[PDB]
Amino acid sequence: AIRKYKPTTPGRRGASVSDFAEITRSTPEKSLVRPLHGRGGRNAHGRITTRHKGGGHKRAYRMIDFRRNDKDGVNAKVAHIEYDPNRTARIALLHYLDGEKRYIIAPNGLSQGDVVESGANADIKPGNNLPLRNIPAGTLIHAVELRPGGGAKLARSAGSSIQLLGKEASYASLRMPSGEIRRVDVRCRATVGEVGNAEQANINWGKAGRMRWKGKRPSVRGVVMNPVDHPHGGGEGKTSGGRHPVSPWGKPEGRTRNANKSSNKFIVRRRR
RNA sequence: GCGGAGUGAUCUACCCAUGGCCAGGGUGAAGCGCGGGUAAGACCGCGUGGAGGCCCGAACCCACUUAGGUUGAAGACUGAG
RNA sequence: GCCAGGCCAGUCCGCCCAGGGUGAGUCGGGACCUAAGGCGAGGCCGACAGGCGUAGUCGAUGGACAACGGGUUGAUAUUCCCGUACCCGUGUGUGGGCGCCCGUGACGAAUCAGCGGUACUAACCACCCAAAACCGGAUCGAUCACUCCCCUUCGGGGGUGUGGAGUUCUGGGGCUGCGUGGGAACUUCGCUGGUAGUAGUCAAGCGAAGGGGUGACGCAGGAAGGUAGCCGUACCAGUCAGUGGUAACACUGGGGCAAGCCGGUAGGGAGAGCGAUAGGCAAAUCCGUCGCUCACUAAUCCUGAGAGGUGACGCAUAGCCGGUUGAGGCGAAUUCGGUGAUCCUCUGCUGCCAAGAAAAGCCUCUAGCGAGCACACACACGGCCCGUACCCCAAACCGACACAGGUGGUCAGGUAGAGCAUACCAAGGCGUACGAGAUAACUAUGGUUAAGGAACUCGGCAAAAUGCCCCCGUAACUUCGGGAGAAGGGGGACCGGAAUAUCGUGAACACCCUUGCGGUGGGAGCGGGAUCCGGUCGCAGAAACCAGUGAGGAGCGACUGUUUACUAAAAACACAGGUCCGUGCGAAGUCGCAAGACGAUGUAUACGGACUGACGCCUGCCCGGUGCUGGAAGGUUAAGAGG
RNA sequence: AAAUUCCUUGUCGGGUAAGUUCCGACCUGCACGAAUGGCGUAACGACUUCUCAACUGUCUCAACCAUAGACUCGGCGAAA
RNA sequence: UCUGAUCGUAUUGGGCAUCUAACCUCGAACCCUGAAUCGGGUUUAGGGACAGUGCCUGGCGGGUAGUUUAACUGGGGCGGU
RNA sequence: CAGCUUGUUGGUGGGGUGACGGCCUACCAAGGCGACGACGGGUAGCCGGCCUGAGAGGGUGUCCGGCCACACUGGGACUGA
RNA sequence: ACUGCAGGGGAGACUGGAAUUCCUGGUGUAGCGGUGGAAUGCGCAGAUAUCAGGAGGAACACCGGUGGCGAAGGCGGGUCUCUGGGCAGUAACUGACGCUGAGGAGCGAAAGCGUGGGGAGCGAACAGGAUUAGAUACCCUGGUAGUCCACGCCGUAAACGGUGGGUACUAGGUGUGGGUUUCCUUCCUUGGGAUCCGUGCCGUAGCUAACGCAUUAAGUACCCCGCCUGGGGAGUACGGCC
RNA sequence: CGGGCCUUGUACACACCGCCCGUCACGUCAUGAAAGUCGGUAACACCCGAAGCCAGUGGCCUAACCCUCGGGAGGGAGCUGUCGAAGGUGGGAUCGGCGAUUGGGACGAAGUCGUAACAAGGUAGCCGUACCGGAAGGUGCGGCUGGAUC
RNA sequence: CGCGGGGUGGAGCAGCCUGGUAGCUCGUCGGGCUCAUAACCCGAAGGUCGUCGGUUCAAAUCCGGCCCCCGCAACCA
Ligand SMILES: [Mg+2]
Ligand SMILES: [Mg+2]
Ligand SMILES: [Mg+2]
Ligand SMILES: [Mg+2]
Ligand SMILES: [Mg+2]
Ligand SMILES: [Mg+2]
Ligand SMILES: [Mg+2]
Ligand SMILES: [Mg+2]
Ligand SMILES: [Mg+2]
Ligand SMILES: [Mg+2]
Ligand SMILES: [Mg+2]
Ligand SMILES: [Mg+2]
Ligand SMILES: [Mg+2]
Ligand SMILES: [Mg+2]
Ligand SMILES: [Mg+2]
Ligand SMILES: [Mg+2]
Ligand SMILES: [Mg+2]
Ligand SMILES: [Mg+2]
Ligand SMILES: [Mg+2]
Ligand SMILES: [Mg+2]
Ligand SMILES: [Mg+2]
Ligand SMILES: [Mg+2]
Ligand SMILES: [Mg+2]
Ligand SMILES: [Mg+2]
Ligand SMILES: [Mg+2]
Ligand SMILES: [Mg+2]
Ligand SMILES: [Mg+2]
Ligand SMILES: [Mg+2]
Ligand SMILES: [Mg+2]
Ligand SMILES: [Mg+2]
Ligand SMILES: [Mg+2]
Ligand SMILES: [Mg+2]
Ligand SMILES: [Mg+2]
Ligand SMILES: [Mg+2]
Ligand SMILES: [Mg+2]
Ligand SMILES: [Mg+2]
Ligand SMILES: [Mg+2]
Ligand SMILES: [Mg+2]
Ligand SMILES: [Mg+2]
Ligand SMILES: [Mg+2]
Ligand SMILES: [Mg+2]
Ligand SMILES: [Mg+2]
Ligand SMILES: [Mg+2]
Ligand SMILES: [Mg+2]
Ligand SMILES: [Mg+2]
Ligand SMILES: [Mg+2]
Ligand SMILES: [Mg+2]
Ligand SMILES: [Mg+2]
Ligand SMILES: [Mg+2]
Ligand SMILES: [Mg+2]
Ligand SMILES: [Mg+2]
Ligand SMILES: [Mg+2]
Ligand SMILES: [Mg+2]
Ligand SMILES: [Mg+2]
Ligand SMILES: [Mg+2]
Ligand SMILES: [Mg+2]
Ligand SMILES: [Mg+2]
Ligand SMILES: [Mg+2]
Ligand SMILES: [Mg+2]
Ligand SMILES: [Mg+2]
Ligand SMILES: [Mg+2]
Ligand SMILES: [Mg+2]
Ligand SMILES: [Mg+2]
Ligand SMILES: [Mg+2]
Ligand SMILES: [Mg+2]
Ligand SMILES: [Mg+2]
Ligand SMILES: [Mg+2]
Ligand SMILES: [Mg+2]
Ligand SMILES: [Mg+2]
Ligand SMILES: [Mg+2]
Ligand SMILES: [Mg+2]
Ligand SMILES: [Mg+2]
Ligand SMILES: [Mg+2]
Ligand SMILES: [Mg+2]
Ligand SMILES: [Mg+2]
Ligand SMILES: [Mg+2]
Ligand SMILES: [Mg+2]
Ligand SMILES: [Mg+2]
Ligand SMILES: [Mg+2]
Ligand SMILES: [Mg+2]
Ligand SMILES: [Mg+2]
Ligand SMILES: [Mg+2]
Ligand SMILES: [Mg+2]
Ligand SMILES: [Mg+2]
Ligand SMILES: [Mg+2]
Ligand SMILES: [Mg+2]
Ligand SMILES: [Mg+2]
Ligand SMILES: [Mg+2]
Ligand SMILES: [Mg+2]
Ligand SMILES: [Mg+2]
Ligand SMILES: [Mg+2]
Ligand SMILES: [Mg+2]
Ligand SMILES: [Mg+2]
Ligand SMILES: [Mg+2]
Ligand SMILES: [Mg+2]
Ligand SMILES: [Mg+2]
Ligand SMILES: [Mg+2]
Ligand SMILES: [Mg+2]
Ligand SMILES: [Mg+2]
Ligand SMILES: [Mg+2]
Ligand SMILES: [Mg+2]
Ligand SMILES: [Mg+2]
Ligand SMILES: [Mg+2]
Ligand SMILES: [Mg+2]
Ligand SMILES: [Mg+2]
Ligand SMILES: [Mg+2]
Ligand SMILES: [Mg+2]
Ligand SMILES: [Mg+2]
Ligand SMILES: [Mg+2]
Ligand SMILES: [Mg+2]
Ligand SMILES: [Mg+2]
Ligand SMILES: [Mg+2]
Ligand SMILES: [Mg+2]
Ligand SMILES: [Mg+2]
Ligand SMILES: [Mg+2]
Ligand SMILES: [Mg+2]
Ligand SMILES: [Mg+2]
Ligand SMILES: [Mg+2]
Ligand SMILES: [Mg+2]
Ligand SMILES: [Mg+2]
Ligand SMILES: [Mg+2]
Ligand SMILES: [Mg+2]
Ligand SMILES: [Mg+2]
Ligand SMILES: [Mg+2]
Ligand SMILES: [Mg+2]
Ligand SMILES: [Mg+2]
Ligand SMILES: [Mg+2]
Ligand SMILES: [Mg+2]
Ligand SMILES: [Mg+2]
Ligand SMILES: [Mg+2]
Ligand SMILES: [Mg+2]
Ligand SMILES: [Mg+2]
Ligand SMILES: [Mg+2]
Ligand SMILES: [Mg+2]
Ligand SMILES: [Mg+2]
Ligand SMILES: [Mg+2]
Ligand SMILES: [Mg+2]
Ligand SMILES: [Mg+2]
Ligand SMILES: [Mg+2]
Ligand SMILES: [Mg+2]
Ligand SMILES: [Mg+2]
Ligand SMILES: [Mg+2]
Ligand SMILES: [Mg+2]
Ligand SMILES: [Mg+2]
Ligand SMILES: [Mg+2]
Repeated sequence: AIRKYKPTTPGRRGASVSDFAEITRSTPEKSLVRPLHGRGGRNAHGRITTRHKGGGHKRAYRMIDFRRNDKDGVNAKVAHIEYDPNRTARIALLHYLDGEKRYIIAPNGLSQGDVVESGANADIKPGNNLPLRNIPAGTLIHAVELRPGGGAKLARSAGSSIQLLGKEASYASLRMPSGEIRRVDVRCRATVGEVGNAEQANINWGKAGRMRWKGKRPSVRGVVMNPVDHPHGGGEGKTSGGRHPVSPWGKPEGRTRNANKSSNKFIVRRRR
């Protein structure tokens, strides 16, 4: 699934790339495409709020359907598996029997041509979308909602899944990819299966220019700055920072979650 | 030098949208064909193909060395590399 | 014009004075469209000042949209004039065509009477249970009343059999009900006659709200087919350049012309009918989706460079006449090849990953409007605002200067050459603003140098050297790609011959045919390249200009990259790779008092921060100190409560 | 004995006619040391450093030629 | 009768649990709306007297700010005073 | 010591020799040798014989006899049966 | 070839329960743990113990053996899917198609290596305690890689029967696994006999230096292959291949 | 503590007051690596190329043969060309010697440190592998009996 | 050179600013245990407290002077 380049140049020695063997129809669906423009990590004030962003190839947004609420009982057929520059997972184009086109995140094992169902009366097969009440415990799911009707938020990256632990009264227990136990309403929805393209994390980008294409600008270590620029700056030779490590704005390392956040009631165990 | 209120990104730093430009040579990746090899394979030899922060080299962009300039042709340049 | 300016002078001038000079339906912009971004009705937020933003409206560097060739002035010309085109709108005629009322064809319901659903379901049936109650068996316990038996301190145990409230298991009736499915009607449904072909609808044209399609998009790489251009050439018109030859093809010049329209080639691209319809907020014959029949190699349609015709009975031109050297008049031939694009077919094709605007415009669908419309020809008209002179790699711009600096795009000839390098030239420009002399030292910029050859110097700094095409040949080491143009060598000019198809490109005259912009053979003329053999010349054949020095051992950084504009380009920064910490989602983090924003139209294989810095082998011990993470037994500790 | 070693031109070997630099070692580490990473490493470098071939006015040791100044004449005509 | 432990009313305080109606929701639908991912209102789905905010109060706080950091001295620094 | 070979392997026409022959040459074809050890490295004149041994074997090549090679080192031809 | 037969032979997918550890909650109070004896350690902030619920990984008690299958290494929770070999019977078919096998290729315990995941228990390294003259150990308390999974590499073991493969022949006795088979066919006995293929013990001839082997040869013979030539140096250096 | 009988293991027989392993220190011998350095051998590519054969040319010389008496034929000297030994240049291959320093090996006396193996050798031992440790070795995983147990 | 720390039994270390009494481990000697040696056990012994010169009734101790040893600094041109 990962193809390795031959060491023809210094910049392709250890590099690797997807084989793109799951991809059909290398062009997108014209009516589901909206424009994007880069922002260079600049907010509404025009200032850099996120460093190390900018440059990179031009992209077009593809409308992914994260609700899957209005087509319960209407079946769909997978037409194409396509490339998507906005996420690590591939996306599937669905032809609903009523004649509507939609993108969903392609699960693992959703070859072109398979049929896909939604609603409480759907089989437990990869690509089906059900309320959590209807999914048996011990099942791998993805694209889970945090609130009923809020859209899929959890387990959308490539290779991700959520393991449904159990349903007690009106709450389901989930083990999320980070490994922490959360509790959600059983009226939330999820798609059955694991997100595909699970091998993409083994890609070795060979050179700096390849990351510039994906839109990351170079990152300067704070220890080779001047004291005016970073708390780690200064020194005659090279140093380790003359103090305990801190952020560029002087914040020390440590937990940054709000201690009295309103969602603590839904967190069973913090990640390890 | 300190404070208050304003002016500046037509220079320069970075970013955003939209256009344009890069003579001529060389090398020969993946893939794909053919033949060999086998039970099938790996693998091998040829073709095709034209990859690459690839090579030599004008425009173009730089500024490493040296000589000249140093009340300059020029408040940072010229010649030769 | 000449007293300032111009680095001298000046009769000249980008200087000074007066007058004149810029002509657009089509060029570049607006009146058309939107991108990043700006402003922003209400709005939200903010003590005030104000911040941000929705609807909206601006905003090209992009999209859409109609003109070419010649002539003319001292100064403008795709603008004026001539010839020939194209685009939008207006009016008036002529002609046929389709419409409404009319009429007219197509479609076409609706009420009330005949059966099942047994759909509905009072009851009923099948099933299990409380199978209620109750009749009543067995199991357990220290109660317990009767009778058989016993000790005593006189109150009860045991032998306790029976039952009593009896625990439990559990036998039968299982009425009454639970539940399911069959399951009475009226009530909902459909069929036939049936209101009746009745009500009603549709059938000119426009539709711009709204739906849909298109518009609509990356980078790299060619090939094939063409054309511009360029070089020859039939043919035409001329020359004798006072030199040894040269009298006509020996030499010189010409050997032309657009948009538009016609045309449909090379090359590309495309299934069509019928039905149904949850979707495209309403609707839809459109789009989407599904199904059937046929075709599926084809036919047909679209598209499309080029060739060809017209444009052109015109314009232009070599030259010749007359010629204040100004304006004028006449004006020949114009065929066939080669080479060849950065241009065109091509918004195509192939490959790749990094996955490559929007809106208008155009087309279509219906909502709707609708009694008059659409069409052909002819004629006559309307085509608005701004720019247009001149410089524009510069003496007219940015540099205080008529300043060796800087300034985006388009075009771009010949011979040699791989080439937009380089040399010399064409078209066309220019000699640019102090000069004239003179063999001083010395400085600068170039050139040559006997013998030696780094002895110079901090240091081979600078210079010298190598350098091209073709052919042999090429090491350690290696991450198997490299190193490598390693190193080191050999050939190179001209003439003749092989050589008349030597070979390879294109392919004229002449050979068939589904007759065409067709095919096959054919090989002319015109160009390309290499070899072998023989000869000739010089000191030298890469000929001038142009054009790698190579090898070896260490250190640092893996590598390409970036940096102190103006003394530091590096061993510094970055980098792919690694590890740790944080973050469960208007997340963490950052900008903001806040709202709001970015993160991200992302979701732990993700994002932020920290350190290390390709790859290989590895990364040992210490938790005492200070941080970080967790905990809460104890000690100390604020306001508040208490008083 | 190091981009780290003061003593110090440590000592031994190699290279040179002669080597405070260079290469290989020794360990007596003033004061190396494992992600402020340790030790290596093919390729790469207008990096630093040492050696060789070729070549040369860098040098022994200079000489000559041409041009722009300098110098002379006419014009204009500053500066610290 | 320290009455230590215990009774029933008060009264209020402290946890603890539940509720919904304040309040919250960048969950959803509809309307203002003709064009609206803003805003507001209506309904619903949740959370919930918590959170957020005001006043008071303790901690932490080179993130930022204002400042201080002696003199003598056979120059100053180090030493000493 | 695992790949060696381009007059190399074969053919045709010529040349050359006392004689066949890539012995030589022009052209044509693409063969030839190799694990039964090609190519390479080490050593060595070979034999009748001699020494040993029950024999088979092992060692050896000196006197004598046969053959080969050479004549200071390398190359070349001439004269001649 | 047909018909039967036995089997932890192999691969994949799903799935079960006991137990250990941890987490949550209840009860509960001062010890637990460990040894030759102790200490380190855990706990009093509520441990060990006990009860209920949950998570997760690994190994599969009884069956179970001396027994089975596989070329060897190896193979046992269950079910399903796919798949290899063996034996017996028949004698239907082919008609010597056989054996061995230099080089070569494939498979090949464990440890180890790479990339990714997982991690209960165990446990190199490491730390503390104890013992000891010392204790880089044995014993104790912890504990990382690893052990597990996917996909590759590695190619070695006292990889052993310390016994290469094929074939024929040479007393028996006695167990056990898989068939077939008359007769005694009920003597129900699933006993006896006969025959074929395994796997053990004991024993004659024969062999052996002896120990022992002995129809499963280390006996009697034939075919092919590998290997040995005193002990060290040394399965090491150099060269090469991976 | 000592003794007796039987049985078991043994690498002991000077008979456990036995045998025996590995570092370290001193000495000797042989050998591997090493910046580099000194020799030998056989080739290869190219440059230059003597003699000589062969092939050409050959105005200079030439008795026999021919002649029309001028010469002709034929020959030679010289010259050119292929091949060509020796030599030169270059990059490799291969066989040895030395080499500061460094790795192990063997043998030495009556040196130092432990006690790994042989008995259940005092923790059964060996095999493969990995990590660790002054050293014999230890520990983990798997294996074997060439060990024990009822 | 400046500054601050040290010198105690054969060796490694306490005791010292507190002036009145020098101790611990290993070592050494003798005795046990052993065939003998280690290891183990028992009993002992051993010191001008770097020198000198001061305060003091009294100094290892307090203070100055020299001697060795160690550590930290010797900087700006
Ligand atoms: Mg702003
Ligand atoms: Mg970042
Ligand atoms: Mg960085
Ligand atoms: Mg810095
Ligand atoms: Mg700054
Ligand atoms: Mg700071
Ligand atoms: Mg710092
Ligand atoms: Mg620093
Ligand atoms: Mg430092
Ligand atoms: Mg660090
Ligand atoms: Mg100011
Ligand atoms: Mg501003
Ligand atoms: Mg190029
Ligand atoms: Mg290929
Ligand atoms: Mg490049
Ligand atoms: Mg270049
Ligand atoms: Mg430029
Ligand atoms: Mg720069
Ligand atoms: Mg200079
Ligand atoms: Mg000067
Ligand atoms: Mg310069
Ligand atoms: Mg330059
Ligand atoms: Mg004047
Ligand atoms: Mg003047
Ligand atoms: Mg307002
Ligand atoms: Mg605004
Ligand atoms: Mg806007
Ligand atoms: Mg506009
Ligand atoms: Mg524009
Ligand atoms: Mg003009
Ligand atoms: Mg006109
Ligand atoms: Mg698009
Ligand atoms: Mg072409
Ligand atoms: Mg003449
Ligand atoms: Mg002509
Ligand atoms: Mg349709
Ligand atoms: Mg035409
Ligand atoms: Mg104009
Ligand atoms: Mg003009
Ligand atoms: Mg202009
Ligand atoms: Mg100017
Ligand atoms: Mg200028
Ligand atoms: Mg040119
Ligand atoms: Mg040029
Ligand atoms: Mg010129
Ligand atoms: Mg003069
Ligand atoms: Mg010279
Ligand atoms: Mg010379
Ligand atoms: Mg030199
Ligand atoms: Mg010198
Ligand atoms: Mg000198
Ligand atoms: Mg130089
Ligand atoms: Mg030069
Ligand atoms: Mg070369
Ligand atoms: Mg090289
Ligand atoms: Mg000559
Ligand atoms: Mg070159
Ligand atoms: Mg080194
Ligand atoms: Mg150095
Ligand atoms: Mg670098
Ligand atoms: Mg490194
Ligand atoms: Mg480069
Ligand atoms: Mg600078
Ligand atoms: Mg540089
Ligand atoms: Mg510089
Ligand atoms: Mg930097
Ligand atoms: Mg936040
Ligand atoms: Mg993490
Ligand atoms: Mg960190
Ligand atoms: Mg770094
Ligand atoms: Mg990084
Ligand atoms: Mg580093
Ligand atoms: Mg570390
Ligand atoms: Mg610590
Ligand atoms: Mg700590
Ligand atoms: Mg701690
Ligand atoms: Mg804390
Ligand atoms: Mg050293
Ligand atoms: Mg150092
Ligand atoms: Mg030195
Ligand atoms: Mg030198
Ligand atoms: Mg030097
Ligand atoms: Mg050195
Ligand atoms: Mg360091
Ligand atoms: Mg570190
Ligand atoms: Mg290093
Ligand atoms: Mg660079
Ligand atoms: Mg550099
Ligand atoms: Mg003068
Ligand atoms: Mg509150
Ligand atoms: Mg509060
Ligand atoms: Mg602070
Ligand atoms: Mg401050
Ligand atoms: Mg102040
Ligand atoms: Mg002072
Ligand atoms: Mg002083
Ligand atoms: Mg030949
Ligand atoms: Mg022949
Ligand atoms: Mg010999
Ligand atoms: Mg014999
Ligand atoms: Mg000879
Ligand atoms: Mg002699
Ligand atoms: Mg000779
Ligand atoms: Mg004779
Ligand atoms: Mg002869
Ligand atoms: Mg498996
Ligand atoms: Mg656990
Ligand atoms: Mg508990
Ligand atoms: Mg418990
Ligand atoms: Mg037969
Ligand atoms: Mg075999
Ligand atoms: Mg074999
Ligand atoms: Mg294998
Ligand atoms: Mg393993
Ligand atoms: Mg592993
Ligand atoms: Mg490891
Ligand atoms: Mg792993
Ligand atoms: Mg354990
Ligand atoms: Mg342990
Ligand atoms: Mg320990
Ligand atoms: Mg073996
Ligand atoms: Mg085994
Ligand atoms: Mg063996
Ligand atoms: Mg056998
Ligand atoms: Mg046998
Ligand atoms: Mg048997
Ligand atoms: Mg024997
Ligand atoms: Mg036996
Ligand atoms: Mg035997
Ligand atoms: Mg070995
Ligand atoms: Mg080796
Ligand atoms: Mg007796
Ligand atoms: Mg014995
Ligand atoms: Mg020795
Ligand atoms: Mg050696
Ligand atoms: Mg000759
Ligand atoms: Mg040596
Ligand atoms: Mg042992
Ligand atoms: Mg022992
Ligand atoms: Mg022991
Ligand atoms: Mg033992
Ligand atoms: Mg250990
Ligand atoms: Mg072991
Ligand atoms: Mg074991
Ligand atoms: Mg300094």
